[PDB]
Parts: sequence; C-alpha cells; structure tokens
Amino acid sequence: MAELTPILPFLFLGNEQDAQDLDTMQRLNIGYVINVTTHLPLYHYEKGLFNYKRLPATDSNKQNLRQYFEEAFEFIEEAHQCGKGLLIHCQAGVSRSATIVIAYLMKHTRMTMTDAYKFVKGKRPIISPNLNFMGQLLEFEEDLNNG
Repeated sequence: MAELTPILPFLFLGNEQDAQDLDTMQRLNIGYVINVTTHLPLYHYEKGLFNYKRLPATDSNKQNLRQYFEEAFEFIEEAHQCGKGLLIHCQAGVSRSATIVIAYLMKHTRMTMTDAYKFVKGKRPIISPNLNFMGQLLEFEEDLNNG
C-alpha cells in the first residue's frame, strides 16, 4: 500500500505498482527507470517513453549489490544532468532499491550511512535493507571515507 516516495526532486523510490503508473511517472517528469530485480518486467518498455536499466539482483543474504552502485549512480546522474527524473524500484521498495538510494545519497550528497538511512526511512518508513546489504553499505561508507 505504500505510496511512491520522492527522495530528491529528480529521484523517486517505489515498488512494482509505482513502476506501472505511466501517468504519474510522466507527471513527475520521469524519463528514466531502474528496475532492481531479476524477474519483474520493465513495465511499459514497448512504449519507448523511458530509458531503462535493470540491476538483476535478488534480495538474498548473498547478493552483491555493491557491484551495481556505480552503474546506478551514473544513470541517476544522467537523468539529473538533463533535467529529468528517475524512478528506482524493486518489488516492495523495501530492501533492494532502498539500498541503492541510500548508497547514492552517501556518495552524491555526502551523507554518512546513518544520515542517509534516516533520510530515506523518514520519507519511506517501510524501508528495511537486509543485513547483507547493510554490511555492504557500511563497507561502502568506509570506501567513500577513504576515497
């Protein structure tokens, strides 16, 4: 039931239902979609209305998400740089996609992991990245701090 979450004016975090909301996506000037699942379709792909990126990840305790961080940020920045918005989602918008957004905030808005997490959780109370992903965020925080 959770509603689509505006994170930044050009970045929205949501779930599978939001990714199917064509009218809302266009109203929000979204021109890019990141689907963080291996199995969901890229909804509305055949319309050629958006640029898509799939990060084929599972929500398992062994899934490496860090490997997709750079690609996701580049795509968010591409949308950002051309005045467009980006919708990132997974199934529930709870673990996979939430992790990528928190990571983006850590690198591009220089927030500590805790502040980025609280920032996203404050806007989207249902987020709860799994512990494997939390460990990856901590490792990413250390890497950012060490340049």
